[PDB]
Amino acid sequence: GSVNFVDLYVCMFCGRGNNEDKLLLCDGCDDSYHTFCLIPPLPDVPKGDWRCPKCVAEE
Amino acid sequence: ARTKQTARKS
Ligand SMILES: [Zn+2]
Ligand SMILES: [Zn+2]
Repeated sequence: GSVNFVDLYVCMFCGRGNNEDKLLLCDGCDDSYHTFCLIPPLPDVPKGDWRCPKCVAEE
Repeated sequence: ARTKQTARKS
């Protein structure tokens, strides 16, 4: 949406001045999750379809 | 995956 509200995406507690580059936002529950903080057994920056363990859990 | 790096257009 608007880039003005892009800084509101920071990992739960974690995410300040850190790995923010590898930071993901899961469409639907999309506030924040670092690829190694809480993601599938796959911690990498994905290059395909992204969704968190919980959202993939109910499709 | 959408990242902080991508989302922003600098
Ligand atoms: Zn984190
Ligand atoms: Zn999700």
